[PDB]
Amino acid sequence: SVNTANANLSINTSSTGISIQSASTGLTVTSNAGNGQAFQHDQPYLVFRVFVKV
Amino acid sequence: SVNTANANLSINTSSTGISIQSASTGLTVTSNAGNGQAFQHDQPYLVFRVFVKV
Repeated sequence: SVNTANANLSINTSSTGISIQSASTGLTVTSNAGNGQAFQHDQPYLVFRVFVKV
Repeated sequence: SVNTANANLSINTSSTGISIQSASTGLTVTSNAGNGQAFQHDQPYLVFRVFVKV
């Protein structure tokens, strides 16, 4: 009878060569930035008085 | 006695089944864009002469 035995085997390392495709963040628009509140402006003025003739 | 020998062995290729987890681009705000200064504006404008009665 041929007695049982096992071949002495060992594997060596290798690099999978994995690769990554190109993707996108998917961002389509930034958030808003602005209130648009009422803004005060006055032209160069001088104050007078007005009298109606009677 | 049986003379030594080596088994006929071959390793088949296999994909590693790698998956890429989710991530964010990491940025939160853009850069300052506007430039603040004053510009000139005047309403519809006509000149007169002012005489004070003395």
